[PDB]
Amino acid sequence: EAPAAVVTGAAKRIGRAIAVKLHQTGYRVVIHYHNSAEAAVSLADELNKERSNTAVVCQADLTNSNVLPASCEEIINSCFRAFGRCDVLVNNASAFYPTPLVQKTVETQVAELIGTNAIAPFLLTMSFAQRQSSNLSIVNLCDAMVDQPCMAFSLYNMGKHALVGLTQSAALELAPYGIRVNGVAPGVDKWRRKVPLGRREASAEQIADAVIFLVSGSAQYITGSIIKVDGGLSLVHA
Amino acid sequence: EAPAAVVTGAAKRIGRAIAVKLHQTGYRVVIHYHNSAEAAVSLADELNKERSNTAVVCQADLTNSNVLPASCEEIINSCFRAFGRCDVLVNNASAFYPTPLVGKTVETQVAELIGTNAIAPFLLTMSFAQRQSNLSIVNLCDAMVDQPCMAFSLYNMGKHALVGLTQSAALELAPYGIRVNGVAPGVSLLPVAMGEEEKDKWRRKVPLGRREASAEQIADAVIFLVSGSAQYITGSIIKVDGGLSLVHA
Amino acid sequence: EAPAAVVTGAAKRIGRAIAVKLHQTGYRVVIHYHNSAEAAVSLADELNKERSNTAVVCQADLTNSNVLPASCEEIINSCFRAFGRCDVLVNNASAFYPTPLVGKTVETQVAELIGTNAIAPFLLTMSFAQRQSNLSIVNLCDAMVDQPCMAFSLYNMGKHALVGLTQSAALELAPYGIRVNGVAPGVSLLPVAMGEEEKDKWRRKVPLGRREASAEQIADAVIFLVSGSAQYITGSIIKVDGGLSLVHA
Amino acid sequence: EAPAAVVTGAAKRIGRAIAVKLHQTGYRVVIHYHNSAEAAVSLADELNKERSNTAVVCQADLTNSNVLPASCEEIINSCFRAFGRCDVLVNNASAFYPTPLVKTVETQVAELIGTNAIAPFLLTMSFAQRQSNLSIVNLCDAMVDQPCMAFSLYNMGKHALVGLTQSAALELAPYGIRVNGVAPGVSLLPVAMGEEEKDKWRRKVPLGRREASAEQIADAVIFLVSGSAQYITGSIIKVDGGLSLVHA
Ligand SMILES: NC(=O)c1ccc[n+]([C@@H]2O[C@H](COP(=O)([O-])OP(=O)(O)OC[C@H]3O[C@@H](n4cnc5c(N)ncnc54)[C@H](OP(=O)(O)O)[C@@H]3O)[C@@H](O)[C@H]2O)c1
Ligand SMILES: NC(=O)c1ccc[n+]([C@@H]2O[C@H](COP(=O)([O-])OP(=O)(O)OC[C@H]3O[C@@H](n4cnc5c(N)ncnc54)[C@H](OP(=O)(O)O)[C@@H]3O)[C@@H](O)[C@H]2O)c1
Ligand SMILES: NC(=O)c1ccc[n+]([C@@H]2O[C@H](COP(=O)([O-])OP(=O)(O)OC[C@H]3O[C@@H](n4cnc5c(N)ncnc54)[C@H](OP(=O)(O)O)[C@@H]3O)[C@@H](O)[C@H]2O)c1
Ligand SMILES: O=c1c(O)c(-c2ccccc2O)oc2cc(O)cc(O)c12
Ligand SMILES: O=c1c(O)c(-c2ccccc2O)oc2cc(O)cc(O)c12
Ligand SMILES: O=c1c(O)c(-c2ccccc2O)oc2cc(O)cc(O)c12
Repeated sequence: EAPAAVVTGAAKRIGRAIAVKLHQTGYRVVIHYHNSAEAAVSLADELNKERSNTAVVCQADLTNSNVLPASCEEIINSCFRAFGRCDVLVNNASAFYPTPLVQKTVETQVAELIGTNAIAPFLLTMSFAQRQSSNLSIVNLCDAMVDQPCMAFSLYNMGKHALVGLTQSAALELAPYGIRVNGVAPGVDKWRRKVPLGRREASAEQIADAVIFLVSGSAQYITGSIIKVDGGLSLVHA
Repeated sequence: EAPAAVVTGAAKRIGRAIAVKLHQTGYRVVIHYHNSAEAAVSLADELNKERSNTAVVCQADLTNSNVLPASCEEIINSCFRAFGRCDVLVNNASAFYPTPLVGKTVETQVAELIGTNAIAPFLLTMSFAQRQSNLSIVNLCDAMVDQPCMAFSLYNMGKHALVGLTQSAALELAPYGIRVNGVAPGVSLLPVAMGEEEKDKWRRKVPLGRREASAEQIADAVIFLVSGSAQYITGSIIKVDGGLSLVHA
Repeated sequence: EAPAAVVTGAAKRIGRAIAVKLHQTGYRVVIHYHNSAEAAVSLADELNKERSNTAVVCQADLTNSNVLPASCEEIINSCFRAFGRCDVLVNNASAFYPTPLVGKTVETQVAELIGTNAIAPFLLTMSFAQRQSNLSIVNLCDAMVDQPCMAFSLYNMGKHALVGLTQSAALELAPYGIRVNGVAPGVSLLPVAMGEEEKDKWRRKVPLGRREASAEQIADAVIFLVSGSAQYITGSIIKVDGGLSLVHA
Repeated sequence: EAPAAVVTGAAKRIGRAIAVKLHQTGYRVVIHYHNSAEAAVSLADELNKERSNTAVVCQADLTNSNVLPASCEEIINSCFRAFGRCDVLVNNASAFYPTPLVKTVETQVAELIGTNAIAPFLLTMSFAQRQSNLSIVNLCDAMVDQPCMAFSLYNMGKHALVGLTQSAALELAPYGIRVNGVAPGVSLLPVAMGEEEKDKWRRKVPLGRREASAEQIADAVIFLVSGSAQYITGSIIKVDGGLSLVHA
């Protein structure tokens, strides 16, 4: 049978491009969404028109709460139910906004910027591992600018740092199960002009290309690695 | 007057050593504690006998919850209430225990490991900054964050997040003259419940002396970062690890 | 026409697997070698049997000296002479041996370890850029550069310098459309001289499979970085280490 | 009785401030210089006025060559001949200039890689072979991962010095020799540089919109060689005002 992948936040932008490329490579896909139901179904419709019953949607709020563990279990379960297997988890969903240190409640901001960006990936990783010839792997969507962060983005940056720690800890702990764990770290008119490879427009498809590599048989010895896909931006001094 | 410092988890071990060395340097100190009330009061008693009215205690749970922002605000408020100023914040308190991927509910583990290690330092940083000389924050990091112990993912995530806070807060608070740095132990004071044979296994890994860091050695790096000799240093994390992090598998 | 690639130290082991995979992908190849003439010519013959006029050899010593720039210029020139273009440079050649701090002279060890691992890649990069589609350079780095082998200081210095070159050249060559990236093996093909018991010692450290990387697995990451699927990737170093660099002492 | 230190490139700027602070802390000092003889001698004379027979100068070119190992051995030897001991080595001397990809190139290699990396390696070898609170401090660069355009050889040399710091920390730890680094961002700016250009760099620094003084860099060196750092080895302390944290 065809392998199957879960992509979180898959309705639009980067998650959509990732789901499309996995599907094109022969994966069946779970398109996770929170609010973007119309877009998720529209994508599933397009993929199913290409190959019948190869795409399903799954609703879950990835905010941290007492029910986040159940929601993450359901995302993984939905893959097994539709397809009988779950070979690939892509932790792509993320919240992004500033949280200034000097002036949503702050604990709501914690729930979104830490919950969605780090805790949901952790819980999804647990559920994925617990439910397990094969080529099993997880890819976490990191941030190339994690060590040169945007001003007043402390909670966002903390969450993306935690995600690096998860990538490394899970790579170590899941290696005995043959589960590889890796990351892809994107960068980004003012910003475009900073990018060394700025002649090329940045695209969601370029991010997806790195995800496709990492889940492929061409990356079977790669675990705990984070691939920057940033056009050189992180190399540029102030 | 004398400057004042908040040290979290200061009743015992590394936090106590930091509080003691800050006090010896001339600081008035808030000794934060959670469960170790007898030890915290005993320490404050010793310090106050040395110089009267220079130490207070402050109890707070630093587990994440909807009241954590108020608890962190209160810790900073206690320093201003006792001493009329708050010059230094040391984020030392930490929960440390395994959370295998394959007692406590997972959401409790998240609240404790991510709350103590990262969210509380964030909220304390917010409160410290908002309440405002040589002002600085020192975060107790971990030199082994990139070579983590097996089955400690939540602990490791929290310490990674603490590196992110150190860097983000250094950037953002620099215009206010608040420096933000870290001290990253490798192996220092081993868990009390750890057997000696297991302690020795870890000691033997350390290139510089085949021994763990003393609490004083960790405190020495904190003292440097808060001192005038570190006035241009912000966003730096000083490993105090005897070379441990350089040793391959 | 078909694009062309220079692979240094391509007669044997990882460089050979890289040359083969680039050839299989459609590249014409310059097989650079130093001492392994029989192996280099044998490889070129095998590749030419597959597609005529798609492989040549080029001999050069990559030890540092006042003639190293001419040797590196010649390697790039050989690709233009054979194929009329040079699209890819893979800096794979390496000297590897201990140089303790406490029968070669020290300046020979410097010339060999720093020359082959760092200076030659720099000069080859200069020549490649000056002679100039999907142009790129791939440097063979080392996943263990921050947890080095005992008594390998010069080797480790050379590999650190190669990280610096990768980043500096990525920055400087980006406006010419030349990407510069690295592939960092952990334990891959072990030294020929090594005993089986010692080889197994190292194999057992690797989390993913308890085995070293095959040459083919290292080559796979090089193939990705030179491909159209990596056109926004520059200044990146991909570890291909089975998790080895994540394992504490 | 009093410990002794070698400081390379100690005649001016950062190395001068390091030599002064070490001397103030109680060290006897070898002031290494290459071209700056008058400044080296003036510093030695000032230090000897403070305490007799506590400073000497030592001339050497630290460019890579067949004679570099002997030169580096002689620098370390000069400390033992003057003071009977050598407790601290500070690798401060540096060549710094652009080397665009697109002086001969091999001269540039010899200068940039020799001063910044090979000379520190050879001095480390000689220091260790000759051997309490022993340590080495290497002057690194906080911007090694966000380098200036067209500075590849300089950047390669400073990356190699990070590798040396870590490899030597590991290998010399059994001998009780600690090996650490101090990594400035922008400190003392080139003397010729216009104030208007200096200001473009100063404005980038989060902490105070100014460059580090030489004394602030020296303060981190003094901490690292002190009894307060006796468990610290293989560590590189940035002294950069937050500069390395600032995105493009
Ligand atoms: N020890 C090492 O080898 C080592 C290695 C790497 C990093 N570090 C870091 O260095 C710092 C000091 O280490 P340590 O071994 O001295 O720390 P520790 O003894 O493990 O913990 C210090 C204090 O943290 C407080 N704490 C724990 N959970 C809390 C909660 N939910 N709310 C409020 N306070 C809480 C406790 O206070 P009460 O006792 O009052 O309840 C405890 O005494 C920590 O940040 C640690 O992560 C230590
Ligand atoms: N193997 C591993 O486990 C491992 C681990 C980390 C990094 N790496 C890196 O990956 C790359 C390939 O590894 P490998 O084990 O296949 O390499 P290797 O066999 O050690 O060396 C590859 C080739 O480099 C050439 N070479 C050595 N000294 C030279 C000189 N002075 N001038 C010109 N060429 C010279 C040799 O060519 P001739 O035979 O023609 O003389 C040799 O065949 C290297 O850069 C290595 O540092 C490998
Ligand atoms: N200044 C900064 O902003 C900055 C930033 C990042 C890193 N750093 C690092 O911090 C350290 C001190 O910086 P600095 O600006 O004070 O250094 P500097 O003035 O550029 O150089 C220090 C000394 O190095 C010596 N030197 C240069 N080439 C030499 C050679 N071939 N042989 C022997 N000695 C040689 C020179 O000695 P003579 O004058 O006697 O010839 C010079 O006075 C350096 O390692 C530098 O790379 C500085
Ligand atoms: O990080 C710790 C740690 O690695 C270790 C550690 C424990 C056993 C063996 C090696 C260790 O580094 O102990 C800790 C104890 C604490 O109270 C708090 C901590 O953060 C640590
Ligand atoms: O870096 C290498 C290495 O660590 C090792 C290595 C050797 C023994 C045990 C573990 C290792 O990673 O082998 C190499 C062999 C080479 O020909 C070239 C190299 O760069 C290495
Ligand atoms: O690294 C340096 C540097 O970045 C700079 C620098 C120069 C201009 C603008 C910004 C800088 O960081 O100056 C140096 C001067 C030296 O004498 C030696 C150095 O290593 C530097």
